[PDB]
Amino acid sequence: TCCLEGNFKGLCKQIDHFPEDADYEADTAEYFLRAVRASSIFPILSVILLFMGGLCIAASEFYKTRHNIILSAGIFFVSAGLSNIIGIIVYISANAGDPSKSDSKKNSYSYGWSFYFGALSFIIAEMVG
Amino acid sequence: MKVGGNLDSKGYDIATPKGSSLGTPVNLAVLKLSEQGVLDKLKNKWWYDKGECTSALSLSNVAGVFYILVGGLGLAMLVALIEFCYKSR
Amino acid sequence: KTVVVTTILESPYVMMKKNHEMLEGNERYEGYCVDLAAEIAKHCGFKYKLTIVGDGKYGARDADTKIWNGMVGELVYGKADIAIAPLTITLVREEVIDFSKPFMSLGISIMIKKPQKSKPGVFSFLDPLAY
Amino acid sequence: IAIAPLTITLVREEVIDFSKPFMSLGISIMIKKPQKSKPGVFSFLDPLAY
Repeated sequence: TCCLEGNFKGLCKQIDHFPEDADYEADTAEYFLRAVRASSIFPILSVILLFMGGLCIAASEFYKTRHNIILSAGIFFVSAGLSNIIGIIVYISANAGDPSKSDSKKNSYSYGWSFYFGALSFIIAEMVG
Repeated sequence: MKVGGNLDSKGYDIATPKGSSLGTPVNLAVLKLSEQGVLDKLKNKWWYDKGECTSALSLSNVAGVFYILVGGLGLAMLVALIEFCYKSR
Repeated sequence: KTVVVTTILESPYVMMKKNHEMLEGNERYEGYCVDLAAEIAKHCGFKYKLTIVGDGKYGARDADTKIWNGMVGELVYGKADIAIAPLTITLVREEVIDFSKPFMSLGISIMIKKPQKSKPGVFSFLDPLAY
Repeated sequence: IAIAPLTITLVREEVIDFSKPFMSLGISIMIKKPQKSKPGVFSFLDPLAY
C-alpha cells in the first residue's frame, strides 16, 4: 500500500498479512484464511487459467480436427471465473479483519479501479466461456 | 481501554514549602505553560507520541455459503467432465 | 546554590534513560516532569538538580508521631526547595506546603479489557441450529 | 471577594489572587441531537452490505 496525499506520499509499504505483534493465533481457520490471502493463490490461479484458455484457443486454429481443445478452453475460462470469485470473497473477508478496511460507516473505504478491473475481468471471462 | 468520563475532579500541583520566594513565580509559570499549550504538548508527547498503540450483514457472515456454492460448482463440473471422458473412451 | 527538586519515580512522569548508567546529572532521567521542571527553570532563570525521594512515597501524615514523609516531608524540613512530581492537591497537604495551580486535571476513571472485535466463523450461517 | 465563574488566567494571577479551581472545564463540541433521518430511495438494500 502506498501513501496518498501525505507527508511521506509515494511510500509503498508492503502489506503485512500476519499481525503477530500480540503473538495471537486464535483458531486454525483464521490462520488458514490469512495464509490463503497472503499468497493470493486464487487471483493468480485465475490469471494462469485465463492464460491456459487463451493458449488453448490459439492452438485450436492449428489443430482444426481436434474439437476437444475448444472445450478445454471453455472449461479453463469458467474455472478462471470461479477462481476470481473465490479470490474476491477471500480478499473482502480478510479485509474485514482490520478496522481500516472495514467499518464503512466511519472509515468510508472505497474500492479502486484495480478491484473493479478484476470484477470486469470475471464477467468477460464468463462471457467468453 | 478507558470508557466514560471522570467520576470526580482532582489535579496535580507543584509543591513548594510554605513561605518561599519561588511560590509566586512558579504559579505564574504554570499558568503561562498552560496558556501557551506547552503542558498539553508535554502530555501528548509522553502519552500518545510515545505510545505503542456495521449494522448491515458483512460478507464475512456468509462467506461459508459462497465457499460451499463454488465448491459445488467445481464438483459438478468435475463430474460432468468425468462422465464425458468415460463416454468418449 | 542549585535548587534541589525532589521527585518520585513513576512512568511516564519520570523514568530511567536508556543510557543512564553512563549518564550523570539531571540528564539521567526523562519523562513528563523532567521537561516540566525544565520549562519552569528557564522562566524563573535558576539551575535545578533532580533527586529521587529515599522512601519512594508520595507523603502521608502519621497520626501517631505526626511526621510527614515523601514529597511534603522533604519540603517542610528543608531537604528540597521545590517538588516536581504528580502530587495530588489535597486539604491535608495544602495547610503544610504551598500548591501552585494544577498543571494536570484528572479523576476516577473506569478501566476495562477492550474487546478484540469479532471474527465470525466461515460456517457461521449454521449457528441458528444446533449441529 | 468574587464568587463567580471566573477563568484563571496568567494576566489575572499577576494582578489578583485565585484559589484552587472549584470546577474544571475545557472547550467541547455542540452538535444537534441526531434524529431519525428520512430513509433513502434505495434503502431496501440496507440489510445486506454492498
